[PDB]
Order: sequence, then C-alpha cells, then structure tokens
Amino acid sequence: GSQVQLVESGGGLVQAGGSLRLSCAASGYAYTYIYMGWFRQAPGKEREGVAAMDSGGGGTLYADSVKGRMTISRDKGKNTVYLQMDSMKPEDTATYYCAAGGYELRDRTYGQWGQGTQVTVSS
Amino acid sequence: KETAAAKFERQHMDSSTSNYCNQMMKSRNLTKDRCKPVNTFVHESLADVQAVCSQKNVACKNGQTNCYQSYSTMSITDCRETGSSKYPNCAYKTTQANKHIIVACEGNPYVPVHFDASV
Repeated sequence: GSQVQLVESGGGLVQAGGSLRLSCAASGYAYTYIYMGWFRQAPGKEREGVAAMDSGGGGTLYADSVKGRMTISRDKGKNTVYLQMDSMKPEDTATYYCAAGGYELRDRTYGQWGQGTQVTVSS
Repeated sequence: KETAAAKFERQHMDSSTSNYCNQMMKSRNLTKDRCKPVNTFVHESLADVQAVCSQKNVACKNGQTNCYQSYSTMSITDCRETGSSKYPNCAYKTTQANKHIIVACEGNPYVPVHFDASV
C-alpha cells in the first residue's frame, strides 16, 4: 500500500458506566512512529488529546478528565495503539481518532490521522 | 499573524529562481533585530522539502518526536556568523553542503515549521 492508513476498530454504542476498547494499527509506514495517541471531538467541543504513548511504552500522558478511567497501551505490535475505557461517562461521547507521528498530546504535531470512530455513551 | 508555515519558508526556503549568506540573511529579516548566529537555507523545491514530513520520523535535537529526516541528502547553505560579525553589521561565512535535512512538522496540510538539523 503506497498510502499510510491508521485502521481503527472497537468503539460504538455503550451505556454510561460501561467499558469499551478502541484499537488502532498503522499500515503502509516502513518505520516506527515514535508517538501515537488517541484524540477525540465531543459535540460542542474542540478536538482534544485523550491519551498518548511512545514506542517504548513510556512518555504516557492523559487528558486530566479521563485519567484513572482510560488506559493506553502499544505493547501489541509495531505502530499499534489501544485504548481501554472503563466507567464511561456521557461526556465521553465523541468521535475518537487515532493519530501517529507527533509528540505528546499536541494535536498540531501529529501528521497521520484515522478516519474517526464514533463512541456514544447513552445516558 | 504570520503563520508558522510561512515563517519556515521565510527563514529556510530559498529554492533556486562566497557572498551568498550575507546577501540572504538580511533579506529574510534574520539580521534585522539581531544577528541570528546560524541559519540554513534549502535549495530544493518547496514540494520536495514539504514531502520530508511523510518520510522517516526521528527525534528532534531537543527531544520532541515530531521531526522527520529526508531519505536523500539535499542541497543546502549553512550561514554562520564570522568573528567580525557584530550587530548591526552582521556577517556570515557560507558553506555549501549536501546533507539529509531534519525538520519538525505541524498542521494540516502537515508541513515543516522548524529546521532542526542537517546530517
């Protein structure tokens, strides 16, 4: 594949208080993206960084509002990143995006983006 | 507001259209307020330099991780202040080279906003 794709899976509909896992795998890039992360855009809000981690499993950062309910990992493969989300809240309803090649939770620094996965937390 | 992308082109892009650096450091507002000690101009097309943002992801010198290295070396000019340089009479030694460039990238379109290094 000449183009880079960030393939997103998981997400979708869940009840408040529930749990979901998002997964992302990049294809088409020949090297290792040092940072990958998850960003989201909720209704009424600008896009925000949710979680990010570097290729050695460190440099881990979370939005303060999701700390202690969400967990990011990368340890399952080259250019993969996963987000476990527990005790989900109505405010977590958003389009979630995988991103690769940036630094920390700074969305301007990421140059590759997934198409977006809807996550809807029902009241 | 000047955009970050426009500032990178002003500071570092001189696509072709001994004294090279003295001529070019004043034009770009790089000797206007102070003598910028070191500056690199790239003599490849804007498209070929913008393309580096899709090439090898590497750590920037400072430890930021949104830098990209060009797969091929590129034609560049390093401008370095000489000993007789002293603002406002800035002066520069020119050294032409062919080196890989490393740039930090930001935005959509994803383009260089910072010239980090040549190797």
